[PDB]
Order: sequence, then C-alpha cells, then structure tokens
Amino acid sequence: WTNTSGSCKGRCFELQEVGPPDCRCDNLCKSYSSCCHDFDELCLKTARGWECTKDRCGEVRNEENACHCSEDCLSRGDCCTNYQVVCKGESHWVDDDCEEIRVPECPAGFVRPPLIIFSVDGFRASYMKKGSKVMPNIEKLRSCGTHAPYMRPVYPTKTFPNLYTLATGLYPESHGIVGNSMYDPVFDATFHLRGREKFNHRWWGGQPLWITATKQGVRAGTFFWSVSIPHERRILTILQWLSLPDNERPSVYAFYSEQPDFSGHKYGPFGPEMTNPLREIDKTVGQLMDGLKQLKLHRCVNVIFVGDHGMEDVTCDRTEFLSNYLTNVDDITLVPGTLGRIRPKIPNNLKYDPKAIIANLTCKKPDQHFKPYMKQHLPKRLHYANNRRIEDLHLLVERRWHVARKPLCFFQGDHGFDNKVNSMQTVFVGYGPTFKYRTKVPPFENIELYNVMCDLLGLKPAPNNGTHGSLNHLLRTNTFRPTLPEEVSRPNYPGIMYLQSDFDLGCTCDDGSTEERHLLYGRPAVLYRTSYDILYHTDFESGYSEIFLMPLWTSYTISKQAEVSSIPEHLTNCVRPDVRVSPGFSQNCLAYKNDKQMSYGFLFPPYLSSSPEAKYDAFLVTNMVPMYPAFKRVWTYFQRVLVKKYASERNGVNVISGPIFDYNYNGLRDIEDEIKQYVEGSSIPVPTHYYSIITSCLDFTQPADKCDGPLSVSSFILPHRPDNDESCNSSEDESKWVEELMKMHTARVRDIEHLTGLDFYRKTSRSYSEILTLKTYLHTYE
Ligand SMILES: *[C@@H]1O[C@H](CO)[C@@H](O[C@@H]2O[C@H](CO)[C@@H](O[C@@H]3O[C@H](CO[C@H]4O[C@H](CO)[C@@H](O)[C@H](O[C@H]5O[C@H](CO)[C@@H](O)[C@H](O)[C@@H]5O[C@H]5O[C@H](CO)[C@@H](O)[C@H](O)[C@@H]5O)[C@@H]4O)[C@@H](O)[C@H](O)[C@@H]3O)[C@H](O)[C@H]2NC(C)=O)[C@H](O)[C@H]1NC(C)=O
Ligand SMILES: CC/C=C\C/C=C\C/C=C/CCCCCCCC(=O)OC[C@@H](O)COP(=O)(O)O
Ligand SMILES: *[C@@H]1O[C@H](CO)[C@@H](O[C@@H]2O[C@H](CO)[C@@H](O)[C@H](O)[C@H]2NC(C)=O)[C@H](O)[C@H]1NC(C)=O
Ligand SMILES: *[C@@H]1O[C@H](CO)[C@@H](O[C@@H]2O[C@H](CO)[C@@H](O)[C@H](O)[C@H]2NC(C)=O)[C@H](O)[C@H]1NC(C)=O
Ligand SMILES: [Ca+2]
Ligand SMILES: [K+]
Ligand code: NA
Ligand SMILES: [Zn+2]
Ligand SMILES: [Zn+2]
Repeated sequence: WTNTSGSCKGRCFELQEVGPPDCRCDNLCKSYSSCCHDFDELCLKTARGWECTKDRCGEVRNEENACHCSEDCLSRGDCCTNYQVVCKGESHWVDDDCEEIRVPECPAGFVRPPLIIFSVDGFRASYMKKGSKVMPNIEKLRSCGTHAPYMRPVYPTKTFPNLYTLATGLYPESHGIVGNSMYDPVFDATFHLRGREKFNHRWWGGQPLWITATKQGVRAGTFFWSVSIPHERRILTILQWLSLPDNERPSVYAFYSEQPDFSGHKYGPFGPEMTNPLREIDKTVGQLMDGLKQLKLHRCVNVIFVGDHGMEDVTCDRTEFLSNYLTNVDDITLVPGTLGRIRPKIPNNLKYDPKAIIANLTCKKPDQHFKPYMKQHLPKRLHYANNRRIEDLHLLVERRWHVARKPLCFFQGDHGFDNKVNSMQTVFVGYGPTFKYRTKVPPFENIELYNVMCDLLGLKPAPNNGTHGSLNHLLRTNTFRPTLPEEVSRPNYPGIMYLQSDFDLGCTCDDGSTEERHLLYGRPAVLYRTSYDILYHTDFESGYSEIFLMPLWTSYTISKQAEVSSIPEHLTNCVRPDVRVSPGFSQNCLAYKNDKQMSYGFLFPPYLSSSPEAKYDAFLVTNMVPMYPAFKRVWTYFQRVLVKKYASERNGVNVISGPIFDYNYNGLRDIEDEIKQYVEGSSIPVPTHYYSIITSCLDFTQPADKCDGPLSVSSFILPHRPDNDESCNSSEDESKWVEELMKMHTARVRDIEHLTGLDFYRKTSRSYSEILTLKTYLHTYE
C-alpha cells in the first residue's frame, strides 16, 4: 500500500528512490499508481507554455508557470530554454558557427563530461537527408560531430528489443526482450507493450547502462518517461537535474521521443506528412541545446542522437494470410505483422503439428511474401534462437508486407523486418568533447554502443555482445585499449610418420612458402583446449583437428588470373590417405560409401589447384568434409564458379573456409558432448554450418597477396541442410538461386569467431582497433 496523502512539495522528479508506504513524485509513479495526490498539480505545470515571450522578460516569478522568464530563473535552473535569446539578446545554439571542442569546457564542479542520450523512435537513417531545411539543430549535430551513414538495429526491428539492446549491448536472445510481445512458457505469462506485466523485473536480463552506472557509483537520470509527460517537460527536467548541487547531479541522462515512429506508421516513411514531426523533434533538440548553452554546458556534454529502428512502406493491401495455406488457423496463435512467430493457441497442445504446418508454408505461392524457418535455421547473423520465449516456428517476412492469421487503411508504415533491410536502418550521431569533429564513420551495429557509452562515463561494461575497441575510431579520447586473446592450444607440425600400407579406410584413388602465399594474416589462434596439426600444401594450408577429424580451418589464396580446371573423370571418387596423420585420426571413406544420405566435399577445391600434379593434394582425406548432396549443390557452385568470380572482381582473394558446430543454436562453438549427428556408423561429426571468410585489399588496385593498407572482407555461414527447401527456385540451375541463398547468410568474421573459438587477423600491418572494426563488418548486399 502507498500513502497518496503525502505531498510532492519540493519533491518533483526527485532522483531518490522511494518505496511504500510513502508516495512518489518520479516518472514511474503516474505509471505505478504511487504518485502523491498533488503530483499532477505541482509537477506537471503547463501554464503559459514552453517559451519566453518579450512581454515575460524580467517578470515576477509565478510558481504556476510551466517555465520561467524571471530574473532569478537562471540560478534556480528553471528558465524556459529560449529565455536568454528572447530576454538577454543571446543567439540560439543552432545559429552559432560550429567550433571544434578539443577538450571539455565545463563549469566549476564538473569532473567529467555528462552524457545525454537523445533517442528517437522509428527514425529512418534516410530521414537525415532532409537536412537543415527541415532539421537544422540535428543537422548541426550531424555535420559538426561524428556520424554514421546509418546504424544497424537488431532483429526483430521493433522498439522494445532495440531500446533494451542499446541499454545492454546484448542480442535480444540474451537480454530476453525478444519482442514487443512475448510468451514465456515457464512463467506461463504474456508480456505486452500495453499493460503492467512488462513492469515485472523477471523479464529483463543482462545489465542495462543505468544499473552498470549505479553499481560503479555513477549517478543516472531516469531512462523511463511516462507517456503523459510532454517532451518539453522532459527536457526542462533534464536541464533542472544538470543544475543540481555537485553532490546530487547525475552523470548520464536519457531523453526518448515516440516520434517520428507514430507518424511513420500513419503516413508511411515517404509521406509529406512526415515533415512536421521531424521539425518538431528538431525543435526539441534545439530546446535541449539552447538550454545547455544557457547553463554553459554546450561545450561540456557529450550528446548521442540515436534511433531504435527505421520505417518501411507497409499497407493493408500487402497482407499474406495464413488461412490461405493452413486449414485450421483458429488453433494457432500468431505474433503477426512484419515478422511471424507461431505456437499453438493452447499452450503445449499435443495436436500441434509443426512439421505439417511448415510443409504447407514452404514455397506454396510463386510470389510468396514470407518464408518459414525453424529458428535454428534462421541466418546466424540474426542471433535469434537461443531463448525459450522465441517460438520454434518463425516467419521471416518480405519487406513492405504483413503476415496475418486470417482476413477477419489507417496505416501506411511499419517495421520489424530482417535487420539488414535498408528501410530498417536507423541513425547515430555523437557530438561533444569526447567525439571526433566533422568525422564520418562506417555503419555499425547498435550492440556496440553500450561499450562506448561505458567508455564515455568511465564505466567497465558488463559482459556483452559488442566487440570492445571496434568503435574506438568514433572517439577523440576515452578509447579502449584491447588486448589480443592468448592462444590456448599450440599446433603440432607432423612430418611423415606412416606408409600407405598403414591405412585401411575404404578410400580409393584410381590414379616454405605455403604460409607466405596462403596465410596472409597469420595462423588463426585456437582459443580452446584441443589437439590439431598444421598441414602445408602447394595450394593451401590447414589446421587439421585430430579430434573432429577435419580441418578447423583451411586457408588459401587465389590470384586474379587464377585458372579454373575440371576434376578428371578417373579422380571423381578419388580420396587419398594422408601419411602425415595417423590412421586413427582420419576419416574413412567406408562410412560415406555406406551412409545413403550423406556425401562429402572438400575445403580446398580441386577446381583451383595450380597444376594437375597439385590437384592430387585436394583429394587428401584431410581436406574432406561431410556434406549432404543438397549442400553440395551450393558448395560446388561456390568452389567452382564463385571463388574465382570473387578473385577476378577483387584482384585476387584470400579464403579461409571451415566447419561450424552449433547443435544447440546458441551462437557459440559446440563442445564434443553437444554434437548430435555423425556420419553413419562412424564418429565423424557433421557440421551444422560451413563458413568462408574472403579477404582482399581494400585498395583493389593492389593484389590481395601484396596489400599495403586496409583490408576488405566478406564472409558467410551457410546452413548445412539435407534439402534446399529454403530456396524456392532450387529446382533450377545453381546460377539462379545459390548466390541468393549466400547473401541471406552473410556473416561477420566475429560471428564465425564465436562459433569456432578461432581468432583471426593476428598478424597484419593494421592496428588492433582497425582489425576489430574489420571483424565486425557485415557485407549486406543491399
Ligand atoms: C552475448 O553476450 C552474452 C553475455 O556475455 C553471452 O551470454 C552468456 O553466455 C554465457 C556462456 O554460455 C552464460 O554463462 C553461463 O552463466 C550461467 C549462469 O547465468 C546466470 O547468471 C548470470 C550472471 O548474473 C546471468 O547473466 C544469466 O542471465 C541469463 O538467465 C537469466 C535468468 O533466466 C535471464 O534473465 C537472462 O536473460 C539470461 O538468459 C540468457 O542466457 C541464458 C544462459 O545463461 C539462456 O538460457 C537464455 O536463453 C538467455 O539467452 C543467468 O541468470 C552459468 O550457470 C553457466 O555455467 C554459464 O557460465 C551467461 O549466462 C550468458 N549471459 C547472458 C546475460 O546472456 C552470449 O553468449 C553472447 N552471445 C554470443 C553469440 O557471443
Ligand atoms: C541506452 C538507452 C537507449 C535509450 C533510452 C531509452 C530507453 C532505454 C530503455 C529500454 C527499455 C525501454 C522500454 C520502452 C519505452 C518506450 C515504449 C514505447 O513507447 O513503445 C512505443 C511504441 O512505438 C513501440 O511500438 P512499435 O515497436 O513502434 O511497433
Ligand atoms: C498517510 O499520510 C498522511 C499525510 O502524511 C498521514 O497524516 C498524518 O498522520 C500523522 C500521524 O498520526 C498526524 O500526526 C498528522 O497530523 C497527519 N498529517 C497530515 C498533514 O495529514 C497519515 O498518517 C498517513 N497514513 C498512515 C501513516 O497510515
Ligand atoms: C495443407 O494444405 C492442404 C491442402 O493443400 C490441406 O488439405 C486440405 O484440407 C482438408 C483436410 O486435410 C481436406 O479435406 C481437403 O480436401 C484438402 N484440400 C486440398 C485442396 O487438397 C491440409 O489440411 C493443410 N494442412 C495443414 C496442416 O493446414
Ligand atoms: Ca553451441
Ligand atoms: K553416400
Ligand atoms: Na526447393
Ligand atoms: Zn520503435
Ligand atoms: Zn513503430
């Protein structure tokens, strides 16, 4: 019980936490039914609006006014933000020339630059192109500070998952807010945007920035604002807190605006109607910046202007209905819209038939505007599977479309789609002493920001999914010095030890300076305890695992001019024992011969051997990996057509390929116990995915093998599946569908590192920070 009888006299938006029985005067109160009886009256004044007019200057203070223009307002910290411009002849901040801020210029008593996070909902990256004509304050922040052309949100590209990702540095599958709506089968409870259940702390994982700050003795303003509190009041409140005594004043602040999202939904992202809400947000940024200038803080504070996701054109007319595919949709619950998650309407309903459902949803219309996935099959770059609140059955929906359960307008915009979709990209600008001046940075992912916000506040981040140091290039100071992970397992370098006669595998073949040409960036370090051998070859090098019986990685270089050659018919089924590696640590062809479903492929492609002699090396048993015929369609096209195409296009490429095991879909390297499938009758483990990392010189005029400067990388994590049901056009020639599949499964090098326990690019001429940026890069193909 809370005693509402008390008063918010001299308590408005107090920062001190107040529990029952006493009543509150903070943001969470209206929201919690714990406000004092005079909260609305004392704390939410509106009288006379938000701006000083000439006729108010010098006024005697009336405590009923929303803000003040009286002579004492400044030391009281409650002037309207435009007070000085109107009453003291000062200029608006936006009208002042841009000037580099080389060090914080802070008033007496400020020990470090405060951080203000100004978050905007549904701010599409491309809105920035409207420029100073529509958004002059934001344009000044953008042009004079540090900006990315866009920032990538997490999937699903909706508000709750993204704002909490900004706050924690975690993927939704790890922080737990996997949607705006979710069902937790263990709680047997439902979380909704609307309603009180979301207030229960059990839903919220990881450690958000405000808790991290507080635990390290750094004070935070509110990161929650009640919907009933107008934006102008939010800004005045922040400015009031910044005027507090040294021993009360917070170091970190957040502002949130539900615009331009609301208007985007109503009018669509390209509507002329979007101009007004954008002007309104800019006006709010102006109030903040004018207010800061009034406090002599405009060259002291670091300001982050950041969005949660973008906005796409989505209308009533573009809705797929599940009732068109399934006979009884009244028996399922669908989280609908720009994504789909399906579960039985009755929890744990035994008649739920997910295999039959997926079958009826797979490639059933030519123009089908979604694709069903079991969550383990979703592209790994989405990191969207390892949480009990994520339904097994997912629908990835095509941009511009909705999926709904059945047919049983007022919106023209929506978002939630695959986070590499252009329309979903959002904004990032950093301005202040700690950010660089007039600097553009490449796009980056929102998971990276928590680390940077900790850097800006002198905090040590809780464990998270950012790669700390990968954004050092945004900062003038406060950068994080990363340290190389130490290698855990040193390799063996086995020389010859066996004779062909020593081998009984069922295999038949009916007929320096390797490290220099083929390992351009050093050997990958193995960051777990295991046993493996380096193997050298004219055309390739590998780290062969004696445990998993195949390479952990195979590395090779292909020159721009490289020749593509066939596999001679007499070598079609050629597999050769490797006299460097014991028969007991080798695969055997017998298992393949006997397994009616599983075939094999090679990591280094015989198609790219330098000579007919060299080709024989590609047929070694130590280059062989288990591949379903379905996967082989993809892999052969990749080995035979695409790698060469890349070399020709990029002036040579260096390729590192290998297996990934992630049977429990947690995005991390499986241990032996977690592997669940082997080649028939054998102990040869079956990868869930195969990766390839393709590196070249960013300066394409230089060959990959003689690159003096920054690198260019594209990588993939291809799902190893027994069919190509994912690819609706796979009945056609590989040239009509394989690249499309690969693009969907693009990946960061960092993603591969998590999944493999390997550490790449340890011997380069670049800084460690640059390499970390490279490893976080995602080639999106948009
Ligand atoms: C992205 O970055 C994160 C953070 O580093 C990595 O996630 C971590 O993975 C490790 C290794 O697998 C896990 O270690 C295990 O820890 C558990 C005990 O964990 C409990 O206590 C910790 C510390 O207080 C807490 O963070 C954990 O929180 C999980 O569980 C909460 C309660 O149910 C839940 O509210 C929260 O959202 C989180 O759930 C997520 O993780 C669990 C696995 O723990 C998973 O089942 C769930 O679906 C969510 O994904 C928890 O209370 C020990 O018993 C083990 O021995 C082991 O040491 C970390 O717990 C885990 N941390 C978090 C916060 O998720 C990701 O691997 C990384 N991803 C990638 C791809 O790199
Ligand atoms: C570093 C932190 C980044 C920003 C600070 C702001 C919040 C940090 C908070 C994380 C928890 C946030 C919980 C949500 C508060 C806003 C709820 C909201 O107002 O939803 C608006 C609604 O349109 C979203 O629906 P939609 O995704 O647009 O379909
Ligand atoms: C709820 O709050 C009201 C207001 O503070 C409390 O009223 C006071 O109670 C004390 C204790 O007997 C009296 O001495 C005061 O005269 C009251 N003050 C006013 C201004 O009303 C009330 O006691 C609270 N209810 C509780 C404590 O259960
Ligand atoms: C999958 O789709 C088929 C139709 O293509 C559904 O089968 C129909 O539904 C009922 C019950 O099975 C039959 O009486 C109809 O004759 C079938 N229609 C056709 C056109 O053959 C099947 O029910 C669907 N499965 C699911 C799980 O929804
Ligand atoms: Ca795993
Ligand atoms: K076979
Ligand atoms: Na198919
Ligand atoms: Zn949003
Ligand atoms: Zn929205």
